[PDB]
Amino acid sequence: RPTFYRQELNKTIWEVPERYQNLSPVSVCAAFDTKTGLRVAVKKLSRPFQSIIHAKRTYRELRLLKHMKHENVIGLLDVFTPARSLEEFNDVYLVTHLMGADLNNIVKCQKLTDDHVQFLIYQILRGLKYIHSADIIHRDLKPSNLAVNEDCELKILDFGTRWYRAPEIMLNWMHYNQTVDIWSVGCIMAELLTGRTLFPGTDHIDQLKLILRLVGTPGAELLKKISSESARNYIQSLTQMPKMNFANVFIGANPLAVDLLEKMLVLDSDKRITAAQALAHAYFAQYHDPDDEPVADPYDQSFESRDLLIDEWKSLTYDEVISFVPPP
Ligand SMILES: O=C(NCCO)c1ccc2c(c1)C(=O)c1ccc(Nc3cc(NC(=O)c4cccs4)c(F)cc3F)cc1CC2
Ligand SMILES: CCCCCCCCO[C@@H]1O[C@H](CO)[C@@H](O)[C@H](O)[C@H]1O
Ligand SMILES: CCCCCCCCO[C@@H]1O[C@H](CO)[C@@H](O)[C@H](O)[C@H]1O
Repeated sequence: RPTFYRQELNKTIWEVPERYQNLSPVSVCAAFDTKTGLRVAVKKLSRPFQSIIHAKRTYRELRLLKHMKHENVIGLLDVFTPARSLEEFNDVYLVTHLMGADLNNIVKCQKLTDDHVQFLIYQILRGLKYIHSADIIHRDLKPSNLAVNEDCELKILDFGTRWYRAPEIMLNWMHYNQTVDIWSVGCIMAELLTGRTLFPGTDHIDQLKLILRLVGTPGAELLKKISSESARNYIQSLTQMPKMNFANVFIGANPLAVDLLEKMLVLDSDKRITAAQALAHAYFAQYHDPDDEPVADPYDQSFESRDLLIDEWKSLTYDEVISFVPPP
């Protein structure tokens, strides 16, 4: 059992093992793991077991992180608690690789080279194939959720502000496809290529307005998957927007880029390219290796439909902390 030491950070006492030094806020903190020589990120959970909803989300997060073992997905390096028993088990800390920046801090409103864009988006997609294969969707993919290196190695965070969001999430559709994350990728890719936000809506309705201007009004196939006739009649009522030509916004882009984007930013989520399909697109020829794009082991999400007592969630979480084996 390690020896801990306490300290004030983010307006609260953090008790962590000796090995982790130089905690600096980023609630998350950067640190240096002196035992393994890694810069790491330490997340202290916000009141993990005050309520049943808190306790389940604590458990969800730990279950997800213990499962993910992929180079482009944030994985778990340690999980600890200063408590010596379940009885006094009240705090949870999760440790991961510290990447250093996010895709915002990187791009910095500048335009990236096409090669650089390929490598970044390929990594995103490679990571999404993995997580999608475990039947997990991100739901909120965006630049500040993509942690990146000085070397540009990328890892996705917080899987399972409204600029990268699929139009159906925004409209409370409720039966999401994994291609909601593909919409977000399209938004990210286009921003990397031009230096600007593709859809910088001022609010909810302006966002949907800017989308429709680019992608045009919903088609006939799409309309017949919409139940509400009032929703339908409002739509067919609007000015009839043709889909825009993807060249005009992306002038001088690799035409393979424009092709992939056309396949990603399709209103109809059923008609969007999937992560695995996108990896095999020609835009990625220089990075694509079909035998190094792995899928996940199947992930038991049977706890999601359970309604249990707070002490049950808290105990399940305690068990997973106690069974944790650091990776190699
Ligand atoms: O080094 C940095 N700042 C120093 C000041 O310049 C820095 C700046 C930005 C970023 C990181 C590091 C960085 O590497 C980083 C690392 C982890 C992180 N979030 C984070 C997220 C999670 N959990 C999750 O992502 C998931 C929960 C559920 C499924 S995934 C976690 F368990 C621990 C974490 F630390 C956010 C970030 C944010 C991006
Ligand atoms: C003005 C914006 C119109 C948005 C139309 C988005 C259509 C989203 O696509 C819909 O996604 C649903 C699940 O999310 C699927 O069940 C539907 O089959 C699919 O058509
Ligand atoms: C800017 C106004 C756009 C409104 C479009 C709303 C239509 C989405 O309505 C969605 O239709 C689905 C399939 O019929 C239903 O299952 C969902 O409950 C509903 O959210």
